[PDB]
Amino acid sequence: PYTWKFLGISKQLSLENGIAKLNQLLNLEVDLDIQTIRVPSDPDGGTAADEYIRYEMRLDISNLDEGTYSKFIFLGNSKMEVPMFLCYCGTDNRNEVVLQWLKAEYGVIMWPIKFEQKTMIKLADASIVHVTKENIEQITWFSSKLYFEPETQDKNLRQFSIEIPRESCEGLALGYGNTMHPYNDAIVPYIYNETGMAVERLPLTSVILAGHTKIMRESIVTSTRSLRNRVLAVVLQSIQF
Amino acid sequence: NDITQDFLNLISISS
Amino acid sequence: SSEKQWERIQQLEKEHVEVYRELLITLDRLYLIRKHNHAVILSHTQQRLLEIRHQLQINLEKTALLIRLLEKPDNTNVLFTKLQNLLEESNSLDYELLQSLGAQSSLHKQLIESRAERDELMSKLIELSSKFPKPTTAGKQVEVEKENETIQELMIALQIHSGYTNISYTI
Amino acid sequence: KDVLDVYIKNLENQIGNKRYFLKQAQGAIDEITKRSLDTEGKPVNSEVFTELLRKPPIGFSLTSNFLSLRAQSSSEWLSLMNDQSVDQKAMLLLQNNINSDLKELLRK
Amino acid sequence: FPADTVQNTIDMYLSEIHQLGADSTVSLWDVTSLEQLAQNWPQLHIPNDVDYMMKPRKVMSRDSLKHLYSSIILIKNSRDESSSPYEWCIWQLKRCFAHQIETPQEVIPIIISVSSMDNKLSSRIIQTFCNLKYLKLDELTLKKVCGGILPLWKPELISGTREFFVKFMASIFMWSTRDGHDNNCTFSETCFYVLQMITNWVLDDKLIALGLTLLHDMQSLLTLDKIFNNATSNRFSTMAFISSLDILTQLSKQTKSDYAIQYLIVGPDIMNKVFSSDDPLLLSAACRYLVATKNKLMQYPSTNKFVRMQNQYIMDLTNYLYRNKVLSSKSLFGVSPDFFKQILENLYIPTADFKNAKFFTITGIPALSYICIIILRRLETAENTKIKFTSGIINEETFNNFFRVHHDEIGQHGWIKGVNNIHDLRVKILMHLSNTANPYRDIAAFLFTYLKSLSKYS
Repeated sequence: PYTWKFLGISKQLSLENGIAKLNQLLNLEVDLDIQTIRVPSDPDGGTAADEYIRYEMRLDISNLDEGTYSKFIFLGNSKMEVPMFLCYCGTDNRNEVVLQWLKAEYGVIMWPIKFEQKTMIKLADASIVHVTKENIEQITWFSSKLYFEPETQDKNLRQFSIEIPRESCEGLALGYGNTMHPYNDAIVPYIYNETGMAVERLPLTSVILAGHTKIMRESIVTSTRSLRNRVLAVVLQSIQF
Repeated sequence: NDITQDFLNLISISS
Repeated sequence: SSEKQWERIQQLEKEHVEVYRELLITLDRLYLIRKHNHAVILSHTQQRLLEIRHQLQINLEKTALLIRLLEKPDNTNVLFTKLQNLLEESNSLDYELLQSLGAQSSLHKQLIESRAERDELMSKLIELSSKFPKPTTAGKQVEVEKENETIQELMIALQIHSGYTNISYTI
Repeated sequence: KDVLDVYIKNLENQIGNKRYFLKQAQGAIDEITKRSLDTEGKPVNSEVFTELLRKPPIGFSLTSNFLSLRAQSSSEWLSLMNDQSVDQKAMLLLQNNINSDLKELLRK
Repeated sequence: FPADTVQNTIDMYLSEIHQLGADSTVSLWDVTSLEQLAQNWPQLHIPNDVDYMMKPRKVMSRDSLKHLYSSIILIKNSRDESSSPYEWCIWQLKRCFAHQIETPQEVIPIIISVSSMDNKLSSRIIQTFCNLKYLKLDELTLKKVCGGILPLWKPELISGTREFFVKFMASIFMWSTRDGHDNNCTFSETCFYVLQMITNWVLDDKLIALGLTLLHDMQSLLTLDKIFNNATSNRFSTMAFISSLDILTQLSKQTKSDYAIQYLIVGPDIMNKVFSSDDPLLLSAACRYLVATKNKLMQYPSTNKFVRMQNQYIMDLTNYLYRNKVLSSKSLFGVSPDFFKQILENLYIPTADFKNAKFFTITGIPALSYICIIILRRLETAENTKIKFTSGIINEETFNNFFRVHHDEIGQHGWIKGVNNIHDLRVKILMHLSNTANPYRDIAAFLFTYLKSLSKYS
């Protein structure tokens, strides 16, 4: 149920410097958390430039629904050419008010974000993975469902799907061997071998992990109230050029 | 000045 | 029909001339390296004179077969009849290119004089703005404005709903 | 079809002739450059270059492609050219409007 | 509510109905007129919301004021690196090359228009984006962009500018040849644009030797065979060069400003090249350049090499086109005549009785030969000749063959009366070329000045 929308930020604003004028503008005081995280800790992902700084800001007069619960997330890094992006959820229009304040205050210019098919697959890979307290990676399997919607003459082929239960996903990943990004590593090559179909090239519309999340063209829908850090890191790395 | 012609001649040598 | 083979030749002639040119490029310096076993370092100007000679060879050869076909314009070869149109277009197209090539210079001169005018204007504006006085508590005034809004809008409503005979700008 | 059939056959035979000529030519290049066992190069003598400057359907191919390539490339130039003129002129009249507007601001 | 604009005026009113679902200081957004801007000048302040200003009826339409917001900001704030229009134009332009923008063709028109002005901004775009790397990312935007800005650009620094351009220009040339695709003509279009810019660099009293050297440095590239082959002759090279050659004709006519004799004559390596080609417009440009070169010729002593080479052009050009005594020449365009007889071996000609004289005349020079067919057709039509040139291509034997059968009545009337020998037909072919009607008139007009008989006929 928890949807999301992402915007890009053209300057590494220090949000804490300006919280008060937002508060009086919004007629309420918002929280502001600070986290310096090291999300891509795997060796091939890197051990430097991992120092993303995360901000949790919330407009919770209450938390009875997403609109009241609507919480913003800023995550940035100084080495990043465009330094920071933004996330928010819910239909509440106070989000628009705070965005207006940002753009008018810091002289910053902002735009919405899109995803590519490969971006979607990478994000889905990032959604399943979890880390234990011992700093050890682990994977939780969900019944994946690829869902495409091509354009063809006379609507010959309107839509088609490839559903992959948990057992088949786990079996393909194990057959490929010990790996960390099974959807890109094993599943898609298997689909191509069995059907000659290039999932990357085909017009993907959604990647649904049943009971966990729905990844879509313009938004992320999540079972949990929040997004785990690798999701946000993947988003930021996708913002760039 | 002549280095431009030398570079141009290098392109000519590459043609 | 015959158009299939005609187009087969329209591509095979590109192939033929490409290959004839590289054949000349091999022949000339094969003869040169025949004179000296390692004459591979022919100079840029020497290469260019060789290129000029080969361009003149294009001149002579295409002249040769243009003479072959047009010296007796007998139209027996169907290919010659197509070469007639192929020659007509080449010289019919030229005037438009010449005229546009000429005219764009005048258009760009208009652009340049506009830019020079504009630069003069910006210099003057910068000077005057530098010479100007600098730009410059309204709690009572804004409250007065709120009173204005309330009065004017409230009557703009009530007069309409009172059927007033002369609705006007209440200010 | 026969006149085009015979002509395509003659030009394909001549193309094959030229393929063999190029192949044996480059073979000669390779062998005589092997005789050039050194990486260096002999200064190509002017007198040798002078005597190379004293000794030397084909033309229809040459006429046909020099002329056809003269055909569309010209129309492409003027078309791309004229496309530039129409929109840069549109910039110029918008340019002059802003200058004309700003000219009275200057007087203001 | 003008009549011609009612459709537009009704459309915008329609669009306003369709698109709905289909303190002491003053804000710049709040003002409604130029007069109001004038009056509240010391009260106005610019909101720091850059994106709104840069992109988009009796009541005021602030789009009309938004046309001036950019200029106003550049005047209120002394236009400098901190000026907000500089960042937004750069930012979206970076997004355009990244393909992250939703519609680059919607943004770029604002960019090229704005960046055509504010030279220092124009330089910044050039420094950041005029490079091979951004050519890799998107050629179309770069060629569309740089072509828009660079004709109006002025280099504040002379030093290193040509070297930066020559290095860049060589790369794009290699980019086209690396592709090997003639449709990758971006080199040619860029050549036309920079030479349009070079007009300003030579309109400037200073940095004019900069323009000349860059002009000649480029002109070497265009004349390389692989970009302009007389067999595989892509036009784009030809129009690009004659444009660059054209600039020298204006430069010669504006010789009130003096110049160094080097880089005034285009030089032999260029002229024997264009002579070896046969595009008649290119030939028209060549003589049209030499008449401009002629206007500068008498200002130098005859016994200067630069005068001596250009005396060789006109002599060979006159001999190749009209005098017809080429075999007796020491060389034709640097090539000895002993070829020409040998080249005509394994070169089958219908009337081999005249193998040689065909090539030494415009009536047999290949592109000009077909032109001469068109010239004679109009001459026959204007003359209303009942007799007609039987052959297509014109030459001495085609000329004489059909008169000998008509000779006993050619003396009275039936064919062109201004001709009695082949030289006269070549002359009368030029007499039509001696007027404003032809685009190729200059080849005849230029060479009248040297051949005394042709001058008299003109």
